[PDB]
Order: sequence, then C-alpha cells, then structure tokens
Amino acid sequence: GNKIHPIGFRLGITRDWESRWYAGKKQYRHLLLEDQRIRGLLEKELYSAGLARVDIERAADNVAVTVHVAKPGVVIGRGGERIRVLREELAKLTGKNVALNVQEVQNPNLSAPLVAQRVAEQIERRFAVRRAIKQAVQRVMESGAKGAKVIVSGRIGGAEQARTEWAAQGRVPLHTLRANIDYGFALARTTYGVLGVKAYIFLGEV
Amino acid sequence: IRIKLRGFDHKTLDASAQKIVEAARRSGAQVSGPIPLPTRVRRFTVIRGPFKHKDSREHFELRTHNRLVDIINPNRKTIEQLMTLDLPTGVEIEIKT
Amino acid sequence: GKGDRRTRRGKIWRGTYGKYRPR
Amino acid sequence: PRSLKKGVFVDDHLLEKVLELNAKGEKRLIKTWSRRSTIVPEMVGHTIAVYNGKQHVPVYITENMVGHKLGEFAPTRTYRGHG
Amino acid sequence: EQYYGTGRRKEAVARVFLRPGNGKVTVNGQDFNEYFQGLVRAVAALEPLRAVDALGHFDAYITVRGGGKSGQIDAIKLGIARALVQYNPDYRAKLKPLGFLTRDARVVERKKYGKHKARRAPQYSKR
Amino acid sequence: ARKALIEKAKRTPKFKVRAYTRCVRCGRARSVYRFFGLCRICLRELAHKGQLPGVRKASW
RNA sequence: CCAGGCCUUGACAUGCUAGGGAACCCGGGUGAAAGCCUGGGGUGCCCCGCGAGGGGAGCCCUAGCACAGGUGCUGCAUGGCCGUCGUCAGCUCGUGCCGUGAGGUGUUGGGUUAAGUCCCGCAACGAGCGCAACCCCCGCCGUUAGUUGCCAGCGGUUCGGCCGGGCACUCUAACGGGACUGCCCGCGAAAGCGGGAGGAAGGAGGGGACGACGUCUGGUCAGCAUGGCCCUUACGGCCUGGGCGACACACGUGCUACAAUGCCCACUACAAAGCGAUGCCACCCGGCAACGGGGAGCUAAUCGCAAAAAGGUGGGCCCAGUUCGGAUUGGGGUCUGCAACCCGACCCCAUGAAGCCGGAAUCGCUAGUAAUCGCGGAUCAGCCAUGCCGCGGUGAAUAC
Ligand SMILES: [Mg+2]
Ligand SMILES: [Mg+2]
Ligand SMILES: [Mg+2]
Ligand SMILES: [Mg+2]
Ligand SMILES: [Mg+2]
Ligand SMILES: [Mg+2]
Ligand SMILES: [Mg+2]
Ligand SMILES: [Mg+2]
Ligand SMILES: [Mg+2]
Ligand SMILES: [Mg+2]
Ligand SMILES: [Mg+2]
Ligand SMILES: [Mg+2]
Ligand SMILES: [Mg+2]
Ligand SMILES: [Mg+2]
Ligand SMILES: [Mg+2]
Ligand SMILES: [Mg+2]
Ligand SMILES: [Mg+2]
Ligand SMILES: [Mg+2]
Ligand SMILES: [Mg+2]
Ligand SMILES: [Mg+2]
Ligand SMILES: [Mg+2]
Ligand SMILES: [Mg+2]
Ligand SMILES: [Mg+2]
Ligand SMILES: [Mg+2]
Ligand SMILES: [Mg+2]
Ligand SMILES: [Mg+2]
Ligand SMILES: [Mg+2]
Ligand SMILES: [Mg+2]
Ligand SMILES: [Mg+2]
Ligand SMILES: [Mg+2]
Ligand SMILES: [Mg+2]
Ligand SMILES: [Mg+2]
Ligand SMILES: [Mg+2]
Ligand SMILES: [Mg+2]
Ligand SMILES: [Mg+2]
Ligand SMILES: [Mg+2]
Ligand SMILES: [Mg+2]
Ligand SMILES: [Mg+2]
Ligand SMILES: [Mg+2]
Ligand SMILES: [Mg+2]
Ligand SMILES: [Mg+2]
Ligand SMILES: [Mg+2]
Ligand SMILES: [Mg+2]
Ligand SMILES: [Mg+2]
Ligand SMILES: [Mg+2]
Ligand SMILES: [Mg+2]
Ligand SMILES: [Zn+2]
Repeated sequence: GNKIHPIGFRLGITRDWESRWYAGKKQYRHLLLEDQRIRGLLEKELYSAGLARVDIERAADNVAVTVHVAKPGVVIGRGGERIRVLREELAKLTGKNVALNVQEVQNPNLSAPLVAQRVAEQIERRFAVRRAIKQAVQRVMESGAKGAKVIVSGRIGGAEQARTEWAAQGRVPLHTLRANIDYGFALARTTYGVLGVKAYIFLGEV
Repeated sequence: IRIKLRGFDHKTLDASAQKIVEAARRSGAQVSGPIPLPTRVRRFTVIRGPFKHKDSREHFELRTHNRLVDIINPNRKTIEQLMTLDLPTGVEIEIKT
Repeated sequence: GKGDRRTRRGKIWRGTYGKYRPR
Repeated sequence: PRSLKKGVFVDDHLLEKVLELNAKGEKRLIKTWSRRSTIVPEMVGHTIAVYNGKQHVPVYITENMVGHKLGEFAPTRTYRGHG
Repeated sequence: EQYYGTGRRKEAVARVFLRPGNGKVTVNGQDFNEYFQGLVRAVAALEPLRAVDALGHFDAYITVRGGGKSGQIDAIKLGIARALVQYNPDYRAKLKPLGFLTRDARVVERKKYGKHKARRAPQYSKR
Repeated sequence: ARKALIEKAKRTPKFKVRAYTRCVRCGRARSVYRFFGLCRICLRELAHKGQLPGVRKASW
C-alpha cells in the first residue's frame, strides 16, 4: 500500500477545504469538533438525499452550512418543511446561528462521492461486483467526463480469498497537480463483512 | 486609526487587505499601506501508518499570515462605511487606536 | 567534560544552571 | 525529596489509627495501603502490615528507622536469583 | 560619494559602503581587524580591491547580519566586489574571471525524516 | 478496557494530576495533539480529507 | 497485567413499565479508595389554580425488561492506512498482423538520456498507468507595500535609530521576470554529446512534495471500521496497591569518553527556526545553587524564551589513570505533583569506577555533504530526551 490521498494532495491548488474559517490556539478544537458532530448528524439524515459536499463557514457565534445534494427536494421537505426541522435540530447541538442551505448537484455522475456511494449500494443488494463497476465508469464517461477509475476491495461475492477488483477508462494522471481529480470513498456493509469502494473522477485540467 | 488583518489563506487576506485599504483611501484620507508581517507557522509531523513504521512520517503545516494597514487621517466618513464591509469568512480583524 | 555536571560545558549539556554555570 | 518547606507526609487515615491507639495504649494489627506515608515518631513499637501489592507485611518499627517511607519495608518483588 | 552593493552568503547579509578615503574599513562600529581578529579567513574578504588595485583608494562603512563570522565574511567579499561594478562598469573584466560577482546558493541542507541529519543514515545490523 | 475509558477520560477526576487526553474522534490515548484534540492518525485522516481549516501538506 | 475491596440495565447509547420527586448544590457515618449506609434544601409550563389537590414532560433517583459492555480469538475471512522491492524503468490496453494453442507482435532492433528520455528503423498504428512537467523551499533581479522592521543623508542626541525625518538599504510577504541547448565553434541522419559566451544561475540549478501493474497469503481485529467465533454477578466495570522500571546473562540503536588539533577559569563575538495570558517571564532582592519573594512588558517583526555554542583574547594545567573521564555511592537541599519507597528531574558537599582507542566482524557519507557545534518544537504537572522532527555555525578528504 503506497499511493497518496489525491484530495489532500491537491489542497490549495485544485481542491478547497470543507471548513473555511479562522481560530486561535485556544478555540480551534472546539469549533472543529462541532463540524465533526454536525457532519455526522447531517450525513446520518441526509444520506438518503444523496449527500455530496458538506461546506461549513464561520464568523463569530454563527455558521452557514452549505450542503450539496442530488435530491434537493428530500432535503428541503414539504414546502420548506424538512430543511426547517433540521434547523432546530442543528442549533440544538450548535447553540448558535444555524444557517442551513441546500444546493444543486448538476449531475451525480460527475460527483465522485456519489458514483462510489451507489456502487457501495449495488453490492449491498447482492449484485455482480465486476459488472457493476464497469457500469459505474460507463455512466461517468457518457456524461462527457475526461477519465474515470473505480475500485472495490473485499470478499467479492462472499469469496473467502479477499480480492481487489477495479476498472478504468480515459485519463487519470494522479501524479499531475494541474489536473482536477474528484475522489469519493464509499464503505459497503454486508452479511459476510465490509467491502470498500474507491472512485476517482478526472473532470479536466487547469 | 489601526486595522489588523489575519487569516489562514493569504490570497483571501490580500483581497481583503487591499479592499479595506481602498475604502479608507476613498473616504479620506491617509493610507499607510498593507504591510505584510511575518507568518507564524505550526508544523505537524506524524508517522504515516497506524502501527510501527517509524522511519516514514508526513509533514503538515498551518500558516497564520499577518497583515497591518494604517488609516492615519481618520475622517469619520470612514467610521461608518467600514462598519459595512464585505470581508470573506476565513479572515479576522482587530481594530485599535 | 560534556557528561560532567560540575563544569561549564557540563551544564550547557543538561541545559541547567548553578554555581558551575551562572545566569 | 519531599520538599522541606511543605509537610512531612502521612496519609490522614493512618495517622489517626496510631494516635487513637496511643491514648488507649497500643497495639493491634494495622492492615494498610500507605506506602506513600512516612514512618513517623509516633509509630515506633507498633506492628504495621504494609501492602506490597500482594501481601500485608508485618513490620516492627524502631527508633532507628524513622525518617523513611513505609514501602521501603514492604518489598514489591520476589527474587531468589537465577539458575 | 558612496557606492553600495548587496552581499549575501548563507544567512549572512552585507550592507557595504565604498567611499574614497585612506583605506579604513569598518564593520558594525568596530575596526575590521577588531571584529575579525584571529580570523585568518578575514583578509580574503577584502579581495576584490586587489582585482582592480583598490587597496588604499576606498573607505568602508559596513553592517552585517545573519550567519556567522565566515559566512559574514564571504558576503562582504561579494558586496565590496558588487559595489565596485557600479563605481566603474569597465571593471566587469577582471571580476568575472575571479568569480567575484557570482554568489553561491550553497546552504545547509534540510534534515530529512528517517535520517540522523540531512544524509547520515542510522546504522544498521542484519544477522 | 475501552468505552469505559473514553468515558472515564472526560469526567473530572479525584485529583487533577490524573488528567489525560483522549483523541476526541476515535479515542486514542497516545499521540494526542492539544491544538486539534486529535490523535496523529485522525490528524492525518481529517486533514487529507480537507476538513481541517488552513491545514495543508508541508514541502520544503 | 497481578493481589486484594467492591458495582448488576451496569462507566456509556437508544426504548418502555411503575415509584419518588423532577433537576442542582452542601455536608455526614464507614472504609485504603471505590462502595455501602446517610442528613439537608425549592420544578418550570399550560393548566380547575383565594382552596386540599392533579398530571404532561425539559431531569435526577429507584424495582424490572429490552439491551449495553469485552484492548477476549481469528491481519489465514476483511475495509482503511502503512512498510517493501523502488525513484527502479518499468507495467499494460485497443485494433491489425502472426501461431492449432499458451502467447508473440507493438515494448525488439541502431543511437541517445537521470528515465518505455527523445530520435532513427520496423506488421504494425495508436491509447493508458508510470518518467518528466505542473506545486513548495532555496539562489538573482523587479513591481507593490514601510510598522512593531530597516537608517544611507541632515538636524537634534541624556550618549540607546533615542527624537525629527525618510523606505533608499537590510528585511517582512505576496505578484511577476529569468534557463530554453536560446546564440557561437564542432562532432552528428536525427535525438543528443564536447567545448565557448552572455548571465546570480547551464545543460534535470540545490533540496522537497510526489512511489506504476504488482510482490511479500508482509504489518496493524491494540487507533478506527468490520464478518464470524467466544464471555454475561463477568473474558464487562469501579477502586486502592503493585507490575509494565526485575537481572546469572546475550543482541540492536545510542550518549559520554580514554585527552594537549585537549581540559579548565575570566573577559569578548556572529545564527536560524520556532515558541509563549493560572503562558514566556525583562529587571530588583534572599540564596554557593536548583529555586524562592517581589514586579514591568507582551493577545506578540513591538515584550519574553535568549546565553547561541564550537570561535576570538588572556591566564592556568604539563603527559600523569592526570585539573583526562564522570560511572558508583554517602550526606544535604530545590521543584512538579494529592503522593516521588518501589520509581522523576534538578542543585550543592564529599566519593572519583571502567576506560591508554577497541577480537573475529561491521556501519554511514560524493559538498555546503561527512565530521564537529549549539538552538527550538511536538508529547508534556514533572520527567527518566543521550530519542525523534527541525534549525543555523564552522566546514573537509576522495572517486584511477
Ligand atoms: Mg448467519
Ligand atoms: Mg573533569
Ligand atoms: Mg567532543
Ligand atoms: Mg588577520
Ligand atoms: Mg547543519
Ligand atoms: Mg530512528
Ligand atoms: Mg531496521
Ligand atoms: Mg471500541
Ligand atoms: Mg499526567
Ligand atoms: Mg496523550
Ligand atoms: Mg494481509
Ligand atoms: Mg500476525
Ligand atoms: Mg490489509
Ligand atoms: Mg492485440
Ligand atoms: Mg509454434
Ligand atoms: Mg487467427
Ligand atoms: Mg495478445
Ligand atoms: Mg517490456
Ligand atoms: Mg513484450
Ligand atoms: Mg535499444
Ligand atoms: Mg529515474
Ligand atoms: Mg513517454
Ligand atoms: Mg516499433
Ligand atoms: Mg521600494
Ligand atoms: Mg549537453
Ligand atoms: Mg513526478
Ligand atoms: Mg500473515
Ligand atoms: Mg478491533
Ligand atoms: Mg472483528
Ligand atoms: Mg515497556
Ligand atoms: Mg556486548
Ligand atoms: Mg541513546
Ligand atoms: Mg553501541
Ligand atoms: Mg582513578
Ligand atoms: Mg519516583
Ligand atoms: Mg579528575
Ligand atoms: Mg585500568
Ligand atoms: Mg596518556
Ligand atoms: Mg576517539
Ligand atoms: Mg576507531
Ligand atoms: Mg577484516
Ligand atoms: Mg549519492
Ligand atoms: Mg514547549
Ligand atoms: Mg519538557
Ligand atoms: Mg533513570
Ligand atoms: Mg535538546
Ligand atoms: Zn484518533
């Protein structure tokens, strides 16, 4: 096991943090821990909606949580309903100005954390792991993407000898920093144990 | 008369460090420029894997860049309009006299 | 010397002070 | 050592047992977990059972062995040698 | 009236001032030979003036910051050389063959993780 | 000894000497950084994800 | 981990039944503590409420049921993360061609490069993961900005950039420029190779980040995740003590040395990166000292840590198991902490061991490197740090 995490490798170049705020030595942890408590609760409920990106902003005792998602309707609710019932739930933990937005995802197939999340689902439903991956890539590419690669490790089909299977199409220059790589990881539970799903999407370079 | 500007990302510090200085340069009168103070750096070094493997670490850094601007000749037209400024999230300000 | 506490060079090693290295 | 400006340490609860018995006249047995204590002049002639982690070790205190700690008289390790 | 070049070597920085006068040389408010006493490596800092016969012709106010006495010396040696090239542009010949205008990027290499220093590896025993 | 230990770790003790830091994310008792509240393992995991404000890889 | 004393919806989550009253704070008996026994004190809402009185449910207590909990086993069921060969020049794919077929071809061949690097050739023609580039630090210059940083000039100067005054210079920290075999001679089919120039920089500029398909049924169920197997008044949990620090021995990585290119004392220089509001602590005083009592500044380019040290000047030692070396122990103190017996660091008086350059064997380093010198940081009450991650000072030898 050798390769670098291709997100953290690109911070400050092609990818930007999901927590953009300042704090001094004596306060940093307490806020960061809240983002931790928040992101869990959000992804506990919003997993259904098709959660893509959890952005958090701060100033002083107030915070704007910009959530990206593939079904904005399941997030917002009945006429402003669900998105409300979370605002209260949100400021219960936060104890502060919980401004909770919901943003469009102009294609789940160009969203790496989504492509993965779906494959993690398909194999929870006893589906052909090889075929499912070639499909996952085949979707992403048909939506004009420049390149794609998808990886599943674990007891495929229940096999006793664990195996890592993978597939790819186009370009994926993970050594290149001026190239945009969206990466998303999805962990699939089953009866025989857990498998892991890695997705890399090459949008295009800068 | 003093403005202090502090953030984690400098490209948004210099945006806001210029923007505040343009404002007071508008509504009168003296701007002693955006003087970039030395950055205070806290490095984090850590063994990569979860178990053993001591001879392989990774280096992380945290840059708390500093800025200072001096609006010298006040003109309280500045005292109202600064109270309304568009300073992005990742940045702190401290105001003195 | 560097191991000998009762000297100048010795207390510089430890990073402490005393009669044999005053501050 | 224990900083001279402060006190001479004895665990509150044990000191009392010595002093209670001093009135009545000593001595029964004193099962203790007070290694952190100091042997103290009032303790001479008593027979104290010190816990070494394992046992309650019977130690008759004398006029000579006063300034020390209790646990110096209850050995923590069993060692008979090698081979 | 004055001629300044910027001299660097390592962490040492040289502010050097060339002025026609007896040949007096000063560093941080002391006579050169006082500030560099017993440093055999010093006399060579005042080398570029030999490159163009300037032993007596100039005085010098010089400050110095960073590095150490011999890193500070090499910066000076560069700066007084640097300063001559402005006082007389024709001095470029007989200064480049001496490499007096060029400054080396030779600096202390980063201590690397998994090593004792920058390159000294930890000693190793197989069987 | 596990969950009872992350829980014993937060409650204020019988003497203040006994204060020890447990990584607020996974509960690791060893290598816990004050600044983040995390262990060197979580440190790297959140960071790589880009959920640590202002944090980026050092290269010099 | 072990000894002893203890707890049973349980130190913890999400539910229901019913009892108290909700909640929270203060003490008491007992015991090593835990625990077990106890003595206090007043609930909002919304409500029939001048009235006995009644509940809902923010919460604590109590008898049960669910269920908790396990660093118990399995890295030979696993995800993740890492080591590794290896920064090595490699590993494949699409189509076509070849072979009954595994497969070959391309990827071999000439040359060139740090490289499947580029060129030339060819039943091959392209495509991909790697190489390189894009990103960071450093070396030169520039634009912008001038305090807390800098002071070239002038003027004041209590003699300190201290004040006026200035951003020129050093700097601080962002945005650019610059290097490309681009020019010359030449050898070359070409890619390139030797040399020359300009230039701070030259042929990847120095270092960093970055690690192909795979290998090791590699490592980690003890960071976490997780299938399964296993325990349930206990393989869970709470505590007090002890162990993880043992010692006939063997090995690994280290520190300090055996000395004169040295040891010691006095006076005297020149770094960098960091760090710091029950934190760093200038300065003053008590102390041989560790430290202790005062007390100023600093949310820190302002104030502090702070002396950098090897170095320089002078003086002593005079070849000795020593004014080398600083282990071992005796005695006395400071501090941190509830507490330094096991088992902390530091200071002082005395003690002053081995060791005279290391058997067979064996390690690292190709230049600002090795060697030597000090400084900081993470963890952190203190610290067993001589470890680790960094930072500068001085600064080689050698590659036929
Ligand atoms: Mg089953
Ligand atoms: Mg000595
Ligand atoms: Mg030495
Ligand atoms: Mg001389
Ligand atoms: Mg060095
Ligand atoms: Mg090591
Ligand atoms: Mg090894
Ligand atoms: Mg657990
Ligand atoms: Mg502690
Ligand atoms: Mg800890
Ligand atoms: Mg394995
Ligand atoms: Mg194993
Ligand atoms: Mg594994
Ligand atoms: Mg083919
Ligand atoms: Mg054949
Ligand atoms: Mg055929
Ligand atoms: Mg084939
Ligand atoms: Mg090949
Ligand atoms: Mg082949
Ligand atoms: Mg060939
Ligand atoms: Mg190579
Ligand atoms: Mg290529
Ligand atoms: Mg070919
Ligand atoms: Mg300028
Ligand atoms: Mg060449
Ligand atoms: Mg590369
Ligand atoms: Mg194995
Ligand atoms: Mg586990
Ligand atoms: Mg398991
Ligand atoms: Mg151990
Ligand atoms: Mg041996
Ligand atoms: Mg060592
Ligand atoms: Mg050794
Ligand atoms: Mg002797
Ligand atoms: Mg101790
Ligand atoms: Mg001696
Ligand atoms: Mg002998
Ligand atoms: Mg001798
Ligand atoms: Mg030697
Ligand atoms: Mg030798
Ligand atoms: Mg031999
Ligand atoms: Mg080499
Ligand atoms: Mg510290
Ligand atoms: Mg410490
Ligand atoms: Mg010890
Ligand atoms: Mg140190
Ligand atoms: Zn953790």
